[PDB]
Amino acid sequence: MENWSALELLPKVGIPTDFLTHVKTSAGEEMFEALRIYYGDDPERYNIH
Amino acid sequence: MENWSALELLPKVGIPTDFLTHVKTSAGEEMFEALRIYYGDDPERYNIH
Amino acid sequence: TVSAPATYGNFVLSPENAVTAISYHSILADFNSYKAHLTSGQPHLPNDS
Amino acid sequence: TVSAPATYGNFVLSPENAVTAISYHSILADFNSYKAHLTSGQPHLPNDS
Amino acid sequence: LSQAGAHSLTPLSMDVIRLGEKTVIMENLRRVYKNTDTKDPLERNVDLT
Amino acid sequence: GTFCNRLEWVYFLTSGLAAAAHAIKFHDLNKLTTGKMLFHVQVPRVASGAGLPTSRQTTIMVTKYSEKSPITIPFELSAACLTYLRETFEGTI
Repeated sequence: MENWSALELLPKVGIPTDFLTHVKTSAGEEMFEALRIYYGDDPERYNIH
Repeated sequence: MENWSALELLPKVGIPTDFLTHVKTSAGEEMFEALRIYYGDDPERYNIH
Repeated sequence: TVSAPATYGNFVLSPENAVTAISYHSILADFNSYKAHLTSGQPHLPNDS
Repeated sequence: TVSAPATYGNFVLSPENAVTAISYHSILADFNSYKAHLTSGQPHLPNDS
Repeated sequence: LSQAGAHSLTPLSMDVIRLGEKTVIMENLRRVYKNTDTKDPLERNVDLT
Repeated sequence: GTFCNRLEWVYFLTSGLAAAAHAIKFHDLNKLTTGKMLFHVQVPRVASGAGLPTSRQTTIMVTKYSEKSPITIPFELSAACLTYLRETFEGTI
């Protein structure tokens, strides 16, 4: 289980991410391998170990 | 649990070690927390993944 | 006619990545650009590794 | 009368240590010195961090 | 045999003591059996019946 | 009513117990979990005699650890001192 805070805080490459279906549909119907969906604004990105 | 390969590959510093008793006794009586005592020449420090 | 790539491009390990390969068993590609844009604050990399 | 250190031991973090801190949840102290002495060839540092 | 070799001379500082104007060399072999696997033969066991 | 304002200030570096320590200031300890100090030591052999069981090279890899310790102190302020410090009032003496 990867460190999603490392994905959050590291600077990202801006990509025109345009897949076919809706985003929630492609997530919740399990297109990708390991999903991680926070709905609010998680403070787990702010704790560094 | 402990990456003992990084101890054998990274360049160390040179310190005058002064154990209290004999060092094999302090190893065999478990003063320290994590040990990697062995004999011979382990090739474990070579298969880097 | 199309302008094809003549040879395969090369991804090489920067020597920053060797220490992470030894210690933490991972390679974070394009390490110096991540370091620069993390100490600069600019959140968008110009391109991907 | 003896000589006493009039300052605290100020000790900073390197930026690539911050990158390793974000990505791998770990810190290797004096990362530039380790990275230099790895690719150089000498296995004995002057001193620790 | 006295002719055989021992040509040059090098200085070294040791600890010597006066024994009735017969000076002798103090020496301890602790540092040669410091962290070895054998027994220091200057230690001994004596039986009394 | 009056007060008293004589205090014997002591310092960690001026005290003799600083000889026991090596004081280091590092501003991001709150993100630190555990600090390890791993050691590698190989033993010197001694050449064996005739017919004895002989040793071989033995390396020993140990690892020290750090200990966390939080210290604190509470202290309070009156509300009248707060409204005096946040704003001054004109008036008499």
